Amino acid sequence: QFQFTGIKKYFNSYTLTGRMNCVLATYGGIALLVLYFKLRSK
Amino acid sequence: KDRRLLEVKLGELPSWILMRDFTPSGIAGAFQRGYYRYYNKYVNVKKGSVAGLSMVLAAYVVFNYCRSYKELKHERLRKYH
Amino acid sequence: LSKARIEAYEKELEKMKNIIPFDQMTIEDLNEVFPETKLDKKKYPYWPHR
Amino acid sequence: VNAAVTYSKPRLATFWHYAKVELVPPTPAEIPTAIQSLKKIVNSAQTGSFKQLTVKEALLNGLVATEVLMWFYVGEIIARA
Amino acid sequence: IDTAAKFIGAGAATVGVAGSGAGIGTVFGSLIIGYARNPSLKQQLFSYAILGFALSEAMGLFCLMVAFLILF
Amino acid sequence: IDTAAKFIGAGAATVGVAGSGAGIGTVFGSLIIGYARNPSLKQQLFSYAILGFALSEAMGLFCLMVAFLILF
Amino acid sequence: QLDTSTWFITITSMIMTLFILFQLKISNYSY
Amino acid sequence: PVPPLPEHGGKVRLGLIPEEFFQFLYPKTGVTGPYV
Amino acid sequence: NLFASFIAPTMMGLPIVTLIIMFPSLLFPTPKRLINNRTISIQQWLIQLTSKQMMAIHNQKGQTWSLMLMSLIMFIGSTNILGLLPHSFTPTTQLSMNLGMAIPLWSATVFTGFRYKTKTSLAHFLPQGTPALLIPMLVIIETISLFIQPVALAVRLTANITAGHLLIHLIGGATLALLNINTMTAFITFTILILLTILEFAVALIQAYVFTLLVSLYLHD
Repeated sequence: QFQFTGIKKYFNSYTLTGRMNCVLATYGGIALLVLYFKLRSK
Repeated sequence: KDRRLLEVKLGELPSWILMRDFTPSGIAGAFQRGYYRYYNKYVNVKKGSVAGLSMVLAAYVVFNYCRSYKELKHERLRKYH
Repeated sequence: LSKARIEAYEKELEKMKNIIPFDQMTIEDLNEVFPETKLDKKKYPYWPHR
Repeated sequence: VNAAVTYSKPRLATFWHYAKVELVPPTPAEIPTAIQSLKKIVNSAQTGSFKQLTVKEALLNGLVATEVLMWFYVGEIIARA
Repeated sequence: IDTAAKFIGAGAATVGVAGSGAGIGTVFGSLIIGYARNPSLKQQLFSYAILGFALSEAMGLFCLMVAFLILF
Repeated sequence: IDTAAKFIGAGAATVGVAGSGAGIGTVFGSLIIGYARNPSLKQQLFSYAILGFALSEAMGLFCLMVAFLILF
Repeated sequence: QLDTSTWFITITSMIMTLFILFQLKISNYSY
Repeated sequence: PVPPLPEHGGKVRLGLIPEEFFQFLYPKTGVTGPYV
Repeated sequence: NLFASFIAPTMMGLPIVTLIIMFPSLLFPTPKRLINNRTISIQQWLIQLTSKQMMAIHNQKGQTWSLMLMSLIMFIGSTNILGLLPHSFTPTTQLSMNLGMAIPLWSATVFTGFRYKTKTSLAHFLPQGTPALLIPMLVIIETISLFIQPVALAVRLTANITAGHLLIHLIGGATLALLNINTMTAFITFTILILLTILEFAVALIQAYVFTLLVSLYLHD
């Protein structure tokens, strides 16, 4: 709403590199899948 | 009527329930009022004291104690009856 | 020319004399009264020219 | 010692007059007064009751009632030894 | 069967605190000699000493966590 | 019994981490006395200290990783 | 105990608070 | 042009309990009522 | 028993980890006037004092990261200090958020370095100067040394706080038990003495966590 314009410069200027959270998401998903498989094996 | 709940008459409680409209102000409005009522009275002064934060910390401690009661009474009890 | 400049200086001195006691002042009004910091150093949390 | 002089002596002079006036078994002469107060309670109990009165007065009455409630708890500790 | 093995493993694992003790002894010992060089800047060297001690403690504290893990 | 052997081996494996504490204590102890001698080259001294602390941590965490792997 | 494979909520909430709330409040400062 | 702040806030006994609670029960409980 | 607080993601009918982790932000009022009360002046003075001591190394590009680092240090420091309360729940205990903190910033630095200074960013693997004739041996040393930074950076934080709380709880249990058998106030003396160190051990961890990232960023900037 009225908060995007406050830090819009930051988001589109310098956090471009820091915006790579894909590695963390993939690692978390893989860990969760492995844990689910282990739990299902029982 | 529209006066404060501590001022409404005992038999006027159903009447003030009809006057409860806009008192939540979409729920968030009541919290908006409540935050500033305390902040502008015990913090936003020329010179405050440690009493500004101690109330909040004690409330946090008591709220935390309320959550763990289940486990404590489960086995931490010393005696019986 | 000198009289015109003198009148302008008198007006400016009168403006300077009338001033809020800085307790009720906000940040913008101080920029109004005197020039102060700007936003030329973009992408900064301080904007002080470092 | 000196702290005892500054507190216990005020305990026996200032706190003594503060409490002994309000904390002492009552004279039997006030029993009819209490009975008249019971009649005051009954008159509202039959009709009127709240009579659209202030919430604050009810809160005062409830708080004093809770103070009265505490003494019965104290008695159990006294008997427990 | 397993209780004895876990207990002896915990007892063996708890010997990792020697390194931290030696390190903290070494750092504070260096501080007193360094201070004696010049009494000025004592707060700065003291800050360095405190940082070093805290870092050594952090590097040596997670040994006991394995002991508590094996115990429970 | 095999699980008991794994537990005791993991418990005895962690004791090698004590080397990290002594090395950390020594490296930091040198920085304070060296700085006190020549309070001019703060930047190079701190860079070398940081390099040493980064390199010295490898062995202890390596041993801890070996213990974690063998236990599980 | 610390590994129960329910890590989605904490990560989401931490990202939200750190990258919105604190930066916005800390930006309104002078020096 | 924000108006000036008040010099003080409220008075608290023991650093945790405000004075308004003491004032509220004064006519009935008395001076030493609430402590009991 | 002991492992009750740690494995307890704010037990309730509906999880409230978000409420617990967002609570610390309600302690930093935002300034709104030229002259303010005492509670915020100290905060801004502290922020100014801390800023000039850490971000005074980077030339121009590192000055952009100033807001992020200050927010990070304030957040971690506020989270750790609030956990000393008798029945609190420190979010930093959980490994999930520690793992979700280290990886993004480390990745940002490492592939920011390659984007602009690829020639020099590739050279940092080989130590500067001539390292005799042992080049292939140390080349594989520093590259594996690269990957261990986030793991240690998370694990030390995940470990030390739990160790401290375990010590406090065990000493409390010990001083409770010895009440029945004989009289010994040495244990409560140990507790009150250790509490000072546990109180002042958090801020050092905050400082180290921030400083290591500062150094890592400055290398590739």
